[PDB]
Amino acid sequence: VNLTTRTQLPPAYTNSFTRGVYYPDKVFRSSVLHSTQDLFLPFFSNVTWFHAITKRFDNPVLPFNDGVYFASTEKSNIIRGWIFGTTLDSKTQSLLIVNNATNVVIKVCEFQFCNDPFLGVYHKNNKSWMESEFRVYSSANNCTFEYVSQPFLMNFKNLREFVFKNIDGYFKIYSKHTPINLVRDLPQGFSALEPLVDLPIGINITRFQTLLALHRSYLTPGDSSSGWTAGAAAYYVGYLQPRTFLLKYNENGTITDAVDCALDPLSETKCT
Amino acid sequence: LKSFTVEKGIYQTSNFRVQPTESIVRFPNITNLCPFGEVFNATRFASVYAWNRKRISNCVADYSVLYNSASFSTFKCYGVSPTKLNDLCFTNVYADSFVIRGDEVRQIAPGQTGNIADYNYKLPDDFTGCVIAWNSNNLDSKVGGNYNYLYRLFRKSNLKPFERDISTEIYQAGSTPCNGVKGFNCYFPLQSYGFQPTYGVGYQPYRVVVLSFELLHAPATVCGPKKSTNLVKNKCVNFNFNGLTGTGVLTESNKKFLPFQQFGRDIDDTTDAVRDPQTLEILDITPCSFGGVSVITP
Amino acid sequence: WNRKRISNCVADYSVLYNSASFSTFKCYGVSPTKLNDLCFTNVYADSFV
Amino acid sequence: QDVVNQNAQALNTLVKQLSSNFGAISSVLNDILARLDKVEAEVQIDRLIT
Ligand SMILES: *[C@@H]1O[C@H](CO)[C@@H](O)[C@H](O)[C@H]1NC(C)=O
Ligand SMILES: *[C@@H]1O[C@H](CO)[C@@H](O)[C@H](O)[C@H]1NC(C)=O
Ligand SMILES: *[C@@H]1O[C@H](CO)[C@@H](O)[C@H](O)[C@H]1NC(C)=O
Ligand SMILES: *[C@@H]1O[C@H](CO)[C@@H](O)[C@H](O)[C@H]1NC(C)=O
Repeated sequence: VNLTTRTQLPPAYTNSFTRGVYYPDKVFRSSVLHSTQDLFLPFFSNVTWFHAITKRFDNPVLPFNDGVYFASTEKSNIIRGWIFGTTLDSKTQSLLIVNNATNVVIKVCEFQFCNDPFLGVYHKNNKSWMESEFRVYSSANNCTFEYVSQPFLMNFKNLREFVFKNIDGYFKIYSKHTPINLVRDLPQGFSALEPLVDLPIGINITRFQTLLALHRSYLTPGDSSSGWTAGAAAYYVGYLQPRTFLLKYNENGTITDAVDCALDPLSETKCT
Repeated sequence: LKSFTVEKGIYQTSNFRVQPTESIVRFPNITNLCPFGEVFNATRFASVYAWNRKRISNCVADYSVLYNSASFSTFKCYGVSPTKLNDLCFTNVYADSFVIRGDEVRQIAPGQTGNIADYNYKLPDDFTGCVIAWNSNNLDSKVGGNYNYLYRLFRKSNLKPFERDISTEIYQAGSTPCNGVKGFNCYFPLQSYGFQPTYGVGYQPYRVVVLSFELLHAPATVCGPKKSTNLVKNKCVNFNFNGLTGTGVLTESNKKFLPFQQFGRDIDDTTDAVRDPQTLEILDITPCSFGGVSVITP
Repeated sequence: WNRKRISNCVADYSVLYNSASFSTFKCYGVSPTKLNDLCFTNVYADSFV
Repeated sequence: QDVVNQNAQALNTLVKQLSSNFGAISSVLNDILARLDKVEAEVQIDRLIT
């Protein structure tokens, strides 16, 4: 489906306020100041922001340096999964991550990822609100992984965070959930990000592409190309760089402060 | 003092140190059996420029089957002595198998030179694994010469460790690329081996397998047949939690770990804890009686 | 076959590696690029048809 | 106050110097003993001692 009827605008940018500290190891430390080198989020950066609420459906092919801090000032679980490849045309394996309502699909397949994996159906007109459409691809070949997980039932409050380890064998994701509120649109503060999974996909990974719901009901007239509803959400994406950090752990064992020895001479003085 | 007479005073001499009573073992549980038959008894092996890789996790390892099967000479190890492989649990196992000629076996070493090292297979310098090869003529060499075994000869630059290149395109040695006409001044980077069973030992097909390990830091995934032991407390003993050996006293904790945390490390980065990888309880790990002795005399 | 001694000189093949009339420049071991970047000893050239 | 501070600083230097390869394979004595044949282990221990 060639879903058109969406406008062209330059990307959104905003600033990164120290929102990104991934506990780098399992060591239960506490009440210490463990200095440690680690690729991280360079504090304070005019980083981009694909701003997708005409109808503003911005979802271009985004490349992969090394990990993405992925915030969702949103309301209703639209952003779902992503692809992760270098050509994406079934000529190579690609990573695929899908997040349905029930299970996750991390299919490493030679798959021709064509069009958008949109969740249109949304039978709220028939009092059901069940969305289903699979244009995530066309074919699935030589897929060496798939993980049906525990089956679950699926203001602005879903600021996600997803450091993705380019180093294969262990695609760990550092994350937090946050009940965000007011329309600060990117809050200031400081929060932790424990590592999560570990996947020996072993592939050359290169380009993710967000997978999302579209709202299709009576109030959505017209052919597929334009017959949908947008729904308000916004997301921020950041890349990482190799830095050296100083962390400050409380008595409760929680990371509570950090210092980037690479921002100012004052900082560096502290860091020594 | 090296004398037979001592003056009034107090002189320090040696040190005292209780000794531990016993050792314990505390592992997660049990696995199954490693597929070494599948890796060492394949019908045919891959060619070097397309060497293969297999993952090993979640199985009980062994060595006596390798010693039980056909003579596997050239069994050399880096960062391990082969015998103690069975007495150590390792996570991250991978096995890469392929076939070459009998000569370029000398080239499989961390840090080397040659067509294979540069264009077909590179080992990391800090490679902490073990290489195993053997001649195979009753299997790979056929009277007409086996040509199914190929390799790469040409490339702009050398490979980085653990990389493979399956791309096939005419190399242009000189300038003015011929652009796919495959004329002279242009090379097909791949060639093939002739394996007539008449060349001699310097040209026999050798089957090679390399087992690569990764330092034990992340929770382990392969082990050996050592049994866990019951747990005892409040005695200077020899503990081994999941390959983490030590000797001292353990105590039940007051601490609070996040589900991804496991030990006590202190300012000097030394352990006082384990979460029991059977009961998942935090124990604080601490050395026992230390001291040096003084004697008073008139 | 004549075997000409070549010595006390520099072995510039600048008008050699780039000449068109070459058909069989079969060099073994020494890449024809670093012909200038590697040295040799007393040279002895077999000249003949 | 200065006297107390100076002394402690020097002691901390000695404590932290324990964790340093000193041109070997490991910092843990037990780990050097492990995954290594006696001969090689001995020369690696020798490095740490010096
Ligand atoms: C940041 O602001 C600069 C200055 O206006 C602008 O040119 C740039 O596009 C923004 N983002 C980047 C990529 O640095
Ligand atoms: C992958 O699938 C293609 C298409 O069926 C097939 O030709 C190829 O042999 C497969 N490769 C492997 C390794 O299974
Ligand atoms: C990953 O993909 C890029 C783009 O095709 C390529 O240049 C690079 O060599 C690939 N990585 C490896 C290890 O080959
Ligand atoms: C740490 O835990 C204690 C005990 O539960 C609690 O009283 C305290 O609020 C927590 N946070 C800090 C910063 O002490």
